[PDB]
Amino acid sequence: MNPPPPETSNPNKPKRQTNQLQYLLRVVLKTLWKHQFAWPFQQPVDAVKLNLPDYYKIIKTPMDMGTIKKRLENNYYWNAQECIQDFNTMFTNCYIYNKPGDDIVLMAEALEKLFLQKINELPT
Ligand SMILES: CC(=O)Nc1cc(Cn2ccnc2)c2cccc(O)c2n1
Repeated sequence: MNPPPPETSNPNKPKRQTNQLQYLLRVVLKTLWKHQFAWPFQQPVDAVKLNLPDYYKIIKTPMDMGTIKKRLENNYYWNAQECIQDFNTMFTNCYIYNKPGDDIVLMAEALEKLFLQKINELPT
């Protein structure tokens, strides 16, 4: 059984648009999205489809790039740091659920390096 995916809107949460959040959508996310190793991370983990019945028994803060993209499109975030924390939750989830050297981990590691390169300099 999959849990509900993370919210992409919340009327109790204030919205904001900043130059950095625009960049995180237009440049950072949409470039990572095209990476050859992006596809496992483009949607919430479907534990039923992927036969990972222990995934949500281990991962209690799920995050994926599909959710992040929708949050950026919704102006769900207050600032760029909030969005960056979601990326880091996504990468760390993969490292927590899996082991060093796993194919999926090698994929997340390559994406994390590209992500770090892209956020090294943000607009002002
Ligand atoms: C042990 C295990 O299956 N771990 C897996 C497998 C898949 C599905 N997958 C595998 C290769 N490409 C996509 C994952 C997909 C997304 C995030 C994960 O943490 C995953 N972890």
